[PDB]
Amino acid sequence: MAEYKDNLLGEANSFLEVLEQVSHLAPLDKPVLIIGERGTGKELIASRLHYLSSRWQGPFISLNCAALNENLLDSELFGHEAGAFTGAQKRHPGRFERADGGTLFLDELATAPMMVQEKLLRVIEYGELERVGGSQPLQVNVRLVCATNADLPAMVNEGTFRADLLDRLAFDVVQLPPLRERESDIMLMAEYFAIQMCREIKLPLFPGFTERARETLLNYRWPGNIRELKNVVERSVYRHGTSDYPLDDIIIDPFKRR
Amino acid sequence: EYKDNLLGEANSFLEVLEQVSHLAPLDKPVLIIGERGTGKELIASRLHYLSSRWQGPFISLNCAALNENLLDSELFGHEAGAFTGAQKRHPGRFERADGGTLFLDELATAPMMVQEKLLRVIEYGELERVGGSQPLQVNVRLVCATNADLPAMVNEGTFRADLLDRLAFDVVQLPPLRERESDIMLMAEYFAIQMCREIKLPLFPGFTERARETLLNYRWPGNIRELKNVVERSVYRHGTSDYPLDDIIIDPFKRR
Amino acid sequence: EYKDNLLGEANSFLEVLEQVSHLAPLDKPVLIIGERGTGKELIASRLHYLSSRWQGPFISLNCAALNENLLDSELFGHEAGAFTGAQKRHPGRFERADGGTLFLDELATAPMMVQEKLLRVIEYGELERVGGSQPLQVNVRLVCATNADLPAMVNEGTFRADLLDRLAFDVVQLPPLRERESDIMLMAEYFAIQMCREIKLPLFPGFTERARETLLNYRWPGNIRELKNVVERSVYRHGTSDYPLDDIIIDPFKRR
Amino acid sequence: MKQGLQLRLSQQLAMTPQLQQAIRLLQLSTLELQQELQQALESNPLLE
Ligand SMILES: Nc1ncnc2c1ncn2[C@@H]1O[C@H](COP(=O)(O)OP(=O)(O)O)[C@@H](O)[C@H]1O
Ligand SMILES: Nc1ncnc2c1ncn2[C@@H]1O[C@H](COP(=O)(O)OP(=O)(O)O)[C@@H](O)[C@H]1O
Repeated sequence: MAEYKDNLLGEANSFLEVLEQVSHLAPLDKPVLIIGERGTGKELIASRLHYLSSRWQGPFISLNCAALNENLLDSELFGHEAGAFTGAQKRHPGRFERADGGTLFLDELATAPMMVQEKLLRVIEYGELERVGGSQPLQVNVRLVCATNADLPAMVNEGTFRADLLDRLAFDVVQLPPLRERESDIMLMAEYFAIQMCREIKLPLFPGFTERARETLLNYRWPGNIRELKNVVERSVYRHGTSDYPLDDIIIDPFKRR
Repeated sequence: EYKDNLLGEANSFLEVLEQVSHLAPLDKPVLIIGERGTGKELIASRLHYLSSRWQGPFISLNCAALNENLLDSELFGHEAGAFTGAQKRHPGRFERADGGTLFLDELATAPMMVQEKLLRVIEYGELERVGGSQPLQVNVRLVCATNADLPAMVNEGTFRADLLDRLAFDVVQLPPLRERESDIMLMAEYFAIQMCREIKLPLFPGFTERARETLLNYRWPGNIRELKNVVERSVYRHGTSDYPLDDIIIDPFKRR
Repeated sequence: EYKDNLLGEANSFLEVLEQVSHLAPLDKPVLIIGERGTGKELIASRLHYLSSRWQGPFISLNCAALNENLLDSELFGHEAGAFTGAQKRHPGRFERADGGTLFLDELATAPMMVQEKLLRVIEYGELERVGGSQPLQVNVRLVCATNADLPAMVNEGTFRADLLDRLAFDVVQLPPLRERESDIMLMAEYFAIQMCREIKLPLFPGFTERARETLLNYRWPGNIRELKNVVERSVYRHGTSDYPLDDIIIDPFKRR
Repeated sequence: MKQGLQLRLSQQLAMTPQLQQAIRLLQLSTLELQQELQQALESNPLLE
């Protein structure tokens, strides 16, 4: 029941809500999903579901479902008790076996390949996985949480991603709102970042913010968000490179040439 | 016996369950036809469960998920045959299934070479082997099961004609829940109860007029597989025990 | 004589039978121009079995269950462990048929590259075998067994010119099912008697007039496949010998 | 098929210089062996 807390940083009255919705499902062991756009602050949330569960005792391995080897998929996922180096006592590890009693994080689910998608399937609800070799398969108790920024329904129409896997996985999908829509925690997010930032670049103390600064930073549709705010602020700050006069200028894109 | 975890009262699922009993005795393979998510799996157990097939080790394997070489190999690959490589070769699911009821899912979506072999196995109790010529002859009772139109596939040659045309004696329907309209309510209730005993609530407070309206107007592509995800989803949206539910959710990709 | 199944009373059936006898003794490639469900390898079996040597194996099984490159693997197989997916030497398909004769199901289905491999090999009879080595030759009579107008495919260049003429040494076009007239009834009878023999029925009770009219109407897509399933399935649903058969199960997948 | 440089799996193998000598050890006759073994015994002072 212990709470990690970390950096909730939400003053949205909709991030509050976001925290509230996930909290109810934290105890739950059902498959879940997390959906975010290019700038959504979702990695913390996957941890905030498992951080808040009874099985908070469990290990929280989270694989990157996009980078696995096509060829080693069978081995990587399951693993083979015989290990290596002959009569060696060292046993093979495994993917799904190394997450019993703890939440498993799957990322880039939409991007995950057809071989991976078919391979998932059949292990999601059955609970039995058999390592290459042998005649015995052992049930694992593993909690599926999936984070994706891509739109699943469109993928289903295309046929690129199997429809059944998506349907079976996550009864409830958490909704994350874009930053242009928070619109409120920027005064707060922006300072927090900048405050960190001052010690990473080794300044003492923030100068302060011009009103204009805040006219620009409110006023913009912020394409691929949050992370975006950090970048707009972190650069702009190191840019300025001092602590006499307050911060006066922020650049949205360091592309434009001048 | 092993059928209450199914239910129904619309005469449709009634005539389905009536059918099961008569054909339960017969060991020889049957054909099971029904929509995606509508009793193929729940039904499957009942055939095995009927006293005629109750004793054996029942194995169900889906074919829509499996690969070209993998699918053929899994049913019967290198059980007795010895060849370079292929270490720790096994009999596979079909061999293990023998002496018990078997159900290989999604017969229509299978490799054409594999389909021909399957039909041969069904006929005259003979199973081919890469190693010894001696063919195994065990009366495993496995019935082919498909959801879509098998006959349509044969016209274009997608499905081997012989495999279907032989076992097109014993077809059984699983109607959608679209059609049912009576089983909805009673199932609603059952699942509901289960998700609140799951979250530790006092009591299931029932439905509203509005709830039912939307329940019964909704087209319900998915059936119990579907409905149930939705039933529980709606359960969890409320989490108190005072007034009956009036907000429900068929599409969690919606915003508000 | 292999019980002489599917006798055709109609002259067209008989003429083709006479033509087949002349063909079997000599080593000439033979092509069959019959529609699926009609002339289904029945005669293929006749033409390997009426030949000078019945000793040679009749592997057949060249249904296009393989879309492209697999067909090559199905055919000339692979070399002595060379390349990906190979663990041992695979003789394949003509080397297996050797001494005997070969049959092709929807020769029209295979890709031009496979065609081109058929033509070079047959004259010489030497086969490359994909992996490659020293040219190897064996003598096999070819039978081929397609379903649409073939000249279409060279008129729209999809069938190789030299290969097509060389391969259809001699056509044996075959009868449609609808073209058979009074042979329906005989078919019906044969199949009905065979069926009651299979299901251990005492005797056959006969037919009625209503079922007779139903058969007289029907369009009948399959020469063998469409009508045979109908009659045995009629006989299975009946399962009795006291009352004559009156009900027809026309389509096994019809609702309710 | 296709040509590529992928990876396979499932096997077992291990060896070392000293173990090797231990393995070749049983391939030769006792009389011819005892010779090899006498030679060890000059080199090693605590083995009799
Ligand atoms: N509520 C928050 N509190 C603190 N930092 C946040 C918050 N939301 C976003 N961030 C910052 O933005 C980044 C979000 O990246 P991430 O969630 O991994 O993107 P994605 O979910 O698209 O992969 C984090 O590195 C984090 O520092
Ligand atoms: N009456 C019931 N009681 C308990 N569980 C049920 C009932 N009806 C359906 N289910 C569950 O719903 C699931 C529906 O699966 P389904 O989509 O029919 O699989 P398939 O598509 O392979 O037939 C089944 O796995 C079954 O356990």
